[PDB]
Amino acid sequence: TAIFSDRYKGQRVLGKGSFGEVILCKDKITGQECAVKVISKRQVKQKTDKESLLREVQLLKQLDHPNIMKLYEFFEDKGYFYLVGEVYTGGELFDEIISRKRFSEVDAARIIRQVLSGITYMHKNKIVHRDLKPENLLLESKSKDANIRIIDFGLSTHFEASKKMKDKIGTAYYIAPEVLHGTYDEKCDVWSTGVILYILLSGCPPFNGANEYDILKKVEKGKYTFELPQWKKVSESAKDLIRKMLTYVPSMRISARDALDHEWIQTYTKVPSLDNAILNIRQFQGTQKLAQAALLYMGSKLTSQDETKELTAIFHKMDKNGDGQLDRAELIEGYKELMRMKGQDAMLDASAVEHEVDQVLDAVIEYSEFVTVAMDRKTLLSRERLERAFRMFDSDNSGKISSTELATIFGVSDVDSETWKSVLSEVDDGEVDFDEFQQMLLKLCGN
Ligand SMILES: NCCNc1cc(-c2ccnc(Nc3cccc(Cl)c3)n2)ccn1
Ligand SMILES: [Ca+2]
Repeated sequence: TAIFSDRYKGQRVLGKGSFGEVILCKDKITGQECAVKVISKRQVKQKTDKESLLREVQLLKQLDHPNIMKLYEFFEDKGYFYLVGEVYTGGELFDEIISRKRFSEVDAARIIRQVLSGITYMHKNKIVHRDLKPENLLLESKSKDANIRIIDFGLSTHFEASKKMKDKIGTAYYIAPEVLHGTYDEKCDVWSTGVILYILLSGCPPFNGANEYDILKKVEKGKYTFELPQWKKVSESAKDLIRKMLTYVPSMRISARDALDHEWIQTYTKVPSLDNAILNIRQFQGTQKLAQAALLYMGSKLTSQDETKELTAIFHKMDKNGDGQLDRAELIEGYKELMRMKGQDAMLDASAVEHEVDQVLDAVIEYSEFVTVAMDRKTLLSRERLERAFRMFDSDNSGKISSTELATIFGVSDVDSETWKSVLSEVDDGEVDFDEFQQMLLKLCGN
């Protein structure tokens, strides 16, 4: 079997996916850039056997559609699966919609026509997504209007979904009811697209709640309404397509193919701006991103504390003199031992570790000072994301967030109401600043 590291080298971390981290890699010969999703075998269980996974991979490598991410290669070692595909720099669909000033049904129809084209094509080839959500809709290029590429098509069938809340943020809104009860088919992707279409034209999820379970209850009942002021300026054909896409019984629900032939798609692809919808998508995107940043900040604080004591124990055993000092070569041997114990970090090969240790050695010799800098390079990346997400959420630049906004944020993060309210009283008038918010998250993860 071919080795991944011998062909590719890690350049930069693009982001965190559903089943693992996504790394920007470069071919060592041709120089071609690629986005590699690294799935850890220990953190992700396989729903299918080895031969069923290789057959789907082989089929996915031969598929080609302008609204589907291209899977180029597939590698596997003792503890990881590497899914190598094309790179896209346009960002997530909803991040582009919150930046523009005007957004109409013509833009919404042009978006959904692309999503339905990719889905129709993948359904004809017997591939189901199941976890279709705005985060999986990436724009091919950095433009106001760009080509949409759907990511992670077919992975759900072969990999078990994470139970960790940091990986489940913004999934409950889009999941089809039949997926929750076990019996589902490709029609679950039409439902998910119907939910995204509902959010594009109103900025509010059709099935909403104060927490993950309340949302899943609404989805399971399957009842929703077009009873919000913003729906008065939307066409009846757009409402008709949503009704056909959000039909409870999958056999009665419209197909992805028939959804392209619908009057709304045919009329609006061949109109007033929805201002209320843009404001609500801005608020929605800002709320989802602060909740994720909060969960990733708490996770990074626990991860750094685990690695701080582990790396201190590794350096203490290597220190023979007991003076507390080590050589540059010894620090590398200890850092390589940390990845040898917890597994390869998504730090692909030994060359990335020597440079990562050199970057710390240049900044910071006592190994106590090296431990602080080495570990702060991981925490300050998540803390900068937290402050940036807080600043973005704080759209009126008041410097604070209300108690109602905290309840909404902690609701999306799935932190019980009595737990955060108690933690606020320990640190701190119905509102908190960034430092107070950060202090609440630290107290919510044993600090
Ligand atoms: N079908 C192969 C699945 N691999 C895959 C590829 C990508 C993937 C594909 C293209 N670009 C980027 N960059 C990126 C990553 C996170 C956030 C943002 Cl806004 C961009 N990731 C994301 C998730 N999974
Ligand atoms: Ca504010």
